[PDB]
Amino acid sequence: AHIALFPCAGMGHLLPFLRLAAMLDARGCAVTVITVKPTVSAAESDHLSAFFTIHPRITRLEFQLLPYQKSGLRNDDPFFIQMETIATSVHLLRPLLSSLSPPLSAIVSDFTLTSQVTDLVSDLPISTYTLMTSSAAFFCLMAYLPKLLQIDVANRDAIEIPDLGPISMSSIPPKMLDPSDFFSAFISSNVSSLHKVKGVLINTFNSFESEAIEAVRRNGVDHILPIGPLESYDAKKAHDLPWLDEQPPESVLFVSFGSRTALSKEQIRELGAALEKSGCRFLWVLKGGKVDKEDKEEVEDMLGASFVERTKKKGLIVKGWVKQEQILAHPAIGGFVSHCGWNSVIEAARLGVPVLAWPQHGDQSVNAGVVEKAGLGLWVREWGWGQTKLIGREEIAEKMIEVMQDEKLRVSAGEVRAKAKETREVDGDSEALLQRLIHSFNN
Amino acid sequence: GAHIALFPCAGMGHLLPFLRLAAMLDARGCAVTVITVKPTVSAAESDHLSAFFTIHPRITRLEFQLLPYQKSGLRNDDPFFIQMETIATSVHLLRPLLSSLSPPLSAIVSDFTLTSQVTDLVSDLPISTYTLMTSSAAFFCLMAYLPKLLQIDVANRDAIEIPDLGPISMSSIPPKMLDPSDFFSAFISSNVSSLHKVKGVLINTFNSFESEAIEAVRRNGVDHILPIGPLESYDDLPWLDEQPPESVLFVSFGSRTALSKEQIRELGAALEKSGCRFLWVLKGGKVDKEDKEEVEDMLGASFVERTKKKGLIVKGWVKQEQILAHPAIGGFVSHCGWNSVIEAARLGVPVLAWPQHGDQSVNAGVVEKAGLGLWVREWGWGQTKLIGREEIAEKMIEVMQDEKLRVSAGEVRAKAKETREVDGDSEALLQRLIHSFNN
Amino acid sequence: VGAHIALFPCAGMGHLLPFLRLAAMLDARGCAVTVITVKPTVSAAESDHLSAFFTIHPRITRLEFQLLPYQKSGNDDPFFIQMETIATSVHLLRPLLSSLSPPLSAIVSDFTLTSQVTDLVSDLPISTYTLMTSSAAFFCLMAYLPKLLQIDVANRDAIEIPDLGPISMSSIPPKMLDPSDFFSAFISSNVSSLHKVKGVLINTFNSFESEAIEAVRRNGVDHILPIGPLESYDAKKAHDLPWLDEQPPESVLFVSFGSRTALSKEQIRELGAALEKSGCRFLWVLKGGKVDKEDKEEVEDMLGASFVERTKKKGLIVKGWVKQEQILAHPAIGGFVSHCGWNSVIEAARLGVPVLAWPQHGDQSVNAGVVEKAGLGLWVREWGWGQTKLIGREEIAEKMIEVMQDEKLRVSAGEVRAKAKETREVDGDSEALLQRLIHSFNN
Amino acid sequence: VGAHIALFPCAGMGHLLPFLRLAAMLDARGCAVTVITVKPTVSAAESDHLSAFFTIHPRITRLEFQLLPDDPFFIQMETIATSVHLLRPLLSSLSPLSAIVSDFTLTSQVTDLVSDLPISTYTLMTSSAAFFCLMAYLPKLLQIDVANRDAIEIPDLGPISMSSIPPKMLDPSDFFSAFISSNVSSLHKVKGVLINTFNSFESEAIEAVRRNGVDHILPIGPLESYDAKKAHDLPWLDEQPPESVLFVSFGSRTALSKEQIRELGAALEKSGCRFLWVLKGGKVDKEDKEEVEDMLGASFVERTKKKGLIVKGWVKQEQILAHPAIGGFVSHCGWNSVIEAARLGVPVLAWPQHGDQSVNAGVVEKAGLGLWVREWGWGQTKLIGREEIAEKMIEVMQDEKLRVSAGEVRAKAKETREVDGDSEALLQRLIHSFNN
Ligand SMILES: O=c1ccn([C@@H]2O[C@H](COP(=O)(O)OP(=O)(O)O)[C@@H](O)[C@H]2O)c(=O)[nH]1
Ligand SMILES: O=c1ccn([C@@H]2O[C@H](COP(=O)(O)OP(=O)(O)O)[C@@H](O)[C@H]2O)c(=O)[nH]1
Ligand SMILES: O=c1ccn([C@@H]2O[C@H](COP(=O)(O)OP(=O)(O)O)[C@@H](O)[C@H]2O)c(=O)[nH]1
Ligand SMILES: O=c1ccn([C@@H]2O[C@H](COP(=O)(O)OP(=O)(O)O)[C@@H](O)[C@H]2O)c(=O)[nH]1
Repeated sequence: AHIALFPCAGMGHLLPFLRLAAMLDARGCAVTVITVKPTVSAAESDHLSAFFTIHPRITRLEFQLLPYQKSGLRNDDPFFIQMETIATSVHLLRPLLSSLSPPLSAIVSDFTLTSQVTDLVSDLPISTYTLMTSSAAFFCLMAYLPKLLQIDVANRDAIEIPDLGPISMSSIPPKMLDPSDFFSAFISSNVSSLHKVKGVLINTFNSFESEAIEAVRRNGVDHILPIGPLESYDAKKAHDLPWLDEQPPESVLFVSFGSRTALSKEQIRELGAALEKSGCRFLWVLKGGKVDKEDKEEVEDMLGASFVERTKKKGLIVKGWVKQEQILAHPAIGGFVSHCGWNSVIEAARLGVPVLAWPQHGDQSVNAGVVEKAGLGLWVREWGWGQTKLIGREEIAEKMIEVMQDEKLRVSAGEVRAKAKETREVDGDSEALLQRLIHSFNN
Repeated sequence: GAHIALFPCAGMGHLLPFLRLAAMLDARGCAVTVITVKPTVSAAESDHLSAFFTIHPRITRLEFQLLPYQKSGLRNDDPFFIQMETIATSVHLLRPLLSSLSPPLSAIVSDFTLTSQVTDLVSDLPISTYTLMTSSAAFFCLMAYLPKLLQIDVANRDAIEIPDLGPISMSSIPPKMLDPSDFFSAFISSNVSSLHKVKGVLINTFNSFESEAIEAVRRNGVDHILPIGPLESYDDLPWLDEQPPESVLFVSFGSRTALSKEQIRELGAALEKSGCRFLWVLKGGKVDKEDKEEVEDMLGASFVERTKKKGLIVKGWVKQEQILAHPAIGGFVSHCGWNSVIEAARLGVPVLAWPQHGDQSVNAGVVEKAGLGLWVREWGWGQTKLIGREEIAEKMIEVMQDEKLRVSAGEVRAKAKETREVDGDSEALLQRLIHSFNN
Repeated sequence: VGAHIALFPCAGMGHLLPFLRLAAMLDARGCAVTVITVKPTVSAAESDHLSAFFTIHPRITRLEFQLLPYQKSGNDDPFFIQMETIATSVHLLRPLLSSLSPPLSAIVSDFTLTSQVTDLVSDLPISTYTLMTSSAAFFCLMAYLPKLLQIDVANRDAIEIPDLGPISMSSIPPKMLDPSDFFSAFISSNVSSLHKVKGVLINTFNSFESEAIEAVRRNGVDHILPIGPLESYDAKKAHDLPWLDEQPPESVLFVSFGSRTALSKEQIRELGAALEKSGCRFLWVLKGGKVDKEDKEEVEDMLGASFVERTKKKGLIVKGWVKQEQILAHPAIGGFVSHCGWNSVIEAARLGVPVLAWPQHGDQSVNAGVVEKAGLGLWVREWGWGQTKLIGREEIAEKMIEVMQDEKLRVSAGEVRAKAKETREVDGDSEALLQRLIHSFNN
Repeated sequence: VGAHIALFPCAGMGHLLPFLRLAAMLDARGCAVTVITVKPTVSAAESDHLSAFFTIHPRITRLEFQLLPDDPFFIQMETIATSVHLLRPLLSSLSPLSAIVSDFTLTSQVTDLVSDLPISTYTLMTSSAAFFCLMAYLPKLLQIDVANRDAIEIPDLGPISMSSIPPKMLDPSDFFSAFISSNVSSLHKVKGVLINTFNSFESEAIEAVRRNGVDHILPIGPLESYDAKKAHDLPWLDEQPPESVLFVSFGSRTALSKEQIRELGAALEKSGCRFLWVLKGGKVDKEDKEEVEDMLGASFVERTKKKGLIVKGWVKQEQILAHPAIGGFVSHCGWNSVIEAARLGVPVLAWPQHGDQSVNAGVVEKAGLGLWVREWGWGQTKLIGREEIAEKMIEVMQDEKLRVSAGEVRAKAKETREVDGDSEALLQRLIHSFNN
């Protein structure tokens, strides 16, 4: 059994695949990870090198992707644009995969690359699997998109997905409904070819999304396999830990908005105003420059010296990559503020951190809903879309205060934390399924 | 400097012609949107749509999601025709989408099959409606008269007179056209009746080619005929570059028609008998490219090996415009579907006409009458009757042989060229049409 | 495999499983098979079954029909509303059938929807056939219901069909004898649409039902073909009989009440008590949910702790689904307790396993009658429609002991198995017809 | 300095030099400027200028598009269009643009681009207000007349003769017409238009564009020099008396034949003007040009070696024109050059070889900036005598009125350059409009 992982662009796409790959390797499959160059963000490149030196037996397959060529799919995002570039070049890898010395039994592809990858292994003896980065609830929305697009003539309230509670129209992203945009075209193109996949891997546990996992199973994606939460490859040298150790437990509030999400210039100053006003201890990851890490070459001239001095007693503001999974594990962090990209969300759940939900773009709003549903965190729907909306200091601060002091949440959040543990256990469903899956791989 | 939207109907024959026009309008400074629908019937349509847009970025594309097929009286057993029924129900979906188009629509060019439903869609909206017709004028004359024809017994009639043109033989009319329930008949009949509500009816033919019919249509209701043929290309060779000029015979039956297994064996045998170097495009999968998974298991292992010196046969989407243009090809064997015929004229390639179904027989006659190609009546309908290798062979040789025929096609080729010219009538008509659109 | 064949099963395991078997049989015999399914499936099991079929038999394509919203009133049955929701979307087979590459030479449609596809077989001239999943004697009663329900509609000791042993009214379901019930309308209307069919296949042979084959032949079904017993499909597993290996041959009683739950909880317990008294070693597959796989969430709350412990070393209980055919085939199994669903009855005869008959509902009672006549099993008539009467453990125990020690039955039962094989063998009568039908089909 | 801006010129120094000045001007006004360039660059000089510009301005970022596979300058302008999508990644990774200012030639391709990555876009024209309208009114004119007449009229603009108009622009078939006509149509998308002009130079011209639907035209002329400092070159410049030197530059490309060029070379010595001559060998390409000063002849060099100096290659024009020594300018009349002359107040003689320039010569005449002879016409068409030239050449040196008229023009240019004046005011305003 030889298994190959093909992640797309983004640390949200990259991190999950590497994490699984390490898990697969630990459980004894021969694992190859497919990377292509160049990569959009510095972290992906730096990470890949670190991952491989830590895991030596995993093979690295590197292919330089063809120069960006396109027609259609209006895209204004660098990570999405790279995904299109990888997808248009996946068909040129057929010659290489055919001749590999230890031939691949199966490929675990990225959702975005599933259509091109499914065509690629058509006449090769390789099972095709897809790993889903996002939540199961978002997958229900993805499955319903053709039905949603066909019967979506009216802009009114929410659409009832068939086996679970109806989602508000505000939660569905406007880009998803426009067929011209890449987000919609890629979502639609991949769901059509999901039927050619042997199994679809998900990063949620049965306890976390019982309705969403069950609804998809009866809605035609009958091969769904929950394997979440994914485990860290625990490879790390740089220590940014020291300030936290000084902090009392649970005092600190962690704010981060993912790998490639940035706030408005008015929002960065209003969020900073709220952090001061709240009086809470905090850790802020500032990603003012934007998605790309390389072009975000600025160095804390977003707030000014005046602000740092006021907050230094209660806060540390870090601009750069931070070891998020480690920070979350720390006794000091009792709160998290998230765009609710799923991988952060899953981590918050595994480590039991209360979450304050703040979607900016795409699936974040629905995932925010899941986060609210499970008690993981508090979500304010009225806030709506970050990047489409601005929230003042008064509003932000009160919520920040409220999350820090909800004991019901802290108690509730822990319960999810326990459930995530059970699933990893040998009895627990998620590990068992993977163990079940792994055997399958041997053919 | 106006917004005009073009809405095609299912199939390549109905899709390629619309795209070529959309590109053509864009060339002349028109803002253009193309209203496509999902999902497609065929891979080619989907593939072509994507390519077109990458090549003509200025052109907008509008995507519609199909409703499910709906029970209606009509009898249909064809995948493409069925899709047409589905697209037709779906037009009403359009209403809210039209009210928000970035630049307000000046007019919408709709398909003949989609004309009845589209005309009602914008009856209230201040939008001029035009329709573009895939088939020939000669067929069109038959279509216009169908509603009258539907009420007359017309049985045991060898031939039926058409009002300002000579009567078509019954032989060249599809039986299903004259049975009211069948979709083919119903869609043609229903749409003609609504034609009055269209400002103009665009036909992919030119005055030199179809002059008698073009007048004939005009004097019987449809005075809004605007021939602007032949539509330009919006925009397998390696074997060909090796070939001698004119030495190659090209066989194709279009994007949505396949030949019976018994018939197919005979055709290959004829090609072997003929000895003409040939490029044969084979569709064994009846109609669908997605479902035509068979890969030359149709001819046999032995067959190709013998024919390798004198032939190349492919199963797959050939580029028809480029193959015809190439110097080598000396004849076309065609179902005589109009778009194919129209490209045949443009490149002055002699055609041996073998209509298979539907409009094709009337079209076939125009091919012969024009002197473009030779058609034998006795062969009648393909997919209804099968003809021998021996008969097929003589005819295949003859088209290659005839030099008068080669000369005749050239006159057809020049006339086609003439219409394109700024002086020429068809190019002039499109421009006149363009002026009219009023923002 | 030149000829192109599609079989369409609408709903229920009993309907679904035989059709898959016919499909497998056709492919083995040189047809190219498409299998049509309608989603969402009523039960998890059909879906479980279908996915495995396609993965196990990969040269057979899967054609799915997505069902439309339904809302009719007059809650009946979940498989009867699904049988009528498949007829509310049976015009969605038009686009699919027109697109199929090698066009259909013949389609085999479940008898529940033969009246709705009539129009579809005229437009696209598909020679259509249908496979009956009931007994040949119960199909006779189904096939004469229209002519019997024209005359005085009432109940007598025995109602008679033309040329076969009169059927008692205690074997006939009461809802079939009232002409204003849903049931009759669907049966009367689909027997009228049997004249448009080119052949009618049934899952039986002529040694098993000699009179029914001729009674059905001399009463309006001259194109009836008995192709029984249907062959078994593959599944790849077996961690269901660790105890079965330890148990001695022919010593184990297999209790199955079919795809769905049968008797009331109170009644079952008496059998459980009954099983204990008998001493029969047993493998029991219990379906808690009387009709839905998805709905059944009960476990050890059906029989009580009291029983499960006492039989701990002598019998095992499996909740949910088991591979019934593989189990019966096992050397260990020596008796069968059945609800006498017809499909189950034909395999018992096919596998030569002795039956104790406990028909619960519907056609099962007539099947019980067939089992008796064949000499396949022991049947008690007075036990009655399920839940009609409560049967004491002592009465149940005696029949069970009688089944274990009844030698003539084994001899007769052994004799039935040889005949079933005889039909399957290439010279065989049932085998001959299936081979013949393919010969007729035209490319 | 909050606002962040990017410039994009495809080809020619006709466009790049102005764009860069636009880039520098924008940086001065508090704008984060990114300059986008196309590679490989057609000319070694074009490449040469860019490296210097970034190096001279550290704080202006450079973003580049590598290019995928008639006139080289026109064809390349065509190539940039092919690869325009390549722009898409670049915009996505930017540290996002408040606006982009793009070349006229490729505006049509970008329209799709602007709409997906929402960026307000502008174009800056390197041609005169009178000529832009001829481009601007061209599309209607071509379809309506389809004929050749001695003079043509742009609605509120005094008709200029066909003789000025370039022949290729006239032909419908020609590639040039498609580019010009198409692009103006695309002109609708832009939230502003900029031309290197001031109202005073062409009140009539600017108005017609305002009248004619180019409502959004903004004239920001003259553009400030983006320059190097300080090189000890032209010791031959400092030496001479004020206004003693005639500087000759026919372009950023060659313009006339060796025999036609020889007549001016012979005319120059008869004229007696001291001169600094910029002589380019390549008709259109600096890399292509590998000829020494043998078109003029050995003899010419020996005779005049004290009198004047000849530079083969490139020189800094603004730097040279600004000098006290320069009192006369001979120009091929490319607008960028013409504008430089007005801002520097140096009398011009107009000898336009090709294209827009003859119309540009007309503007000079209305202005009083320089002396022009219409009859000389399109370059290489006719041979103009050495004797005929000198009389005009001497006249340029010794005309008192011209000096006065020229003096005003420089004065007029400044007033717009200063804070009160409109060209300065609009720049201030546009930047203000720009939204973070
Ligand atoms: O400064 C950062 C930002 C993100 N992450 C990691 O990036 C992962 C993926 O982020 P997510 O998917 O939550 O958001 P996205 O980047 O996809 O929008 C998370 O697990 C974080 O651990 C990190 O380690 N440091
Ligand atoms: O393999 C093919 C088949 C079709 N065509 C083009 O498809 C168009 C449609 O053909 P037509 O409508 O005449 O036949 P139909 O598709 O209607 O049966 C014609 O322009 C052909 O040139 C092609 O280029 N390659
Ligand atoms: O637990 C089970 C129950 C049934 N079956 C099979 O599925 C069919 C269902 O039985 P039947 O239709 O005779 O009874 P019903 O469906 O009416 O309850 C039979 O062929 C059995 O062989 C099985 O494999 N496992
Ligand atoms: O030797 C030379 C020739 C030209 N230019 C510059 O060329 C630019 C643009 O020239 P213009 O567009 O007027 O002429 P063209 O490029 O059309 O020939 C002006 O800014 C001049 O300063 C220069 O600096 N040195």
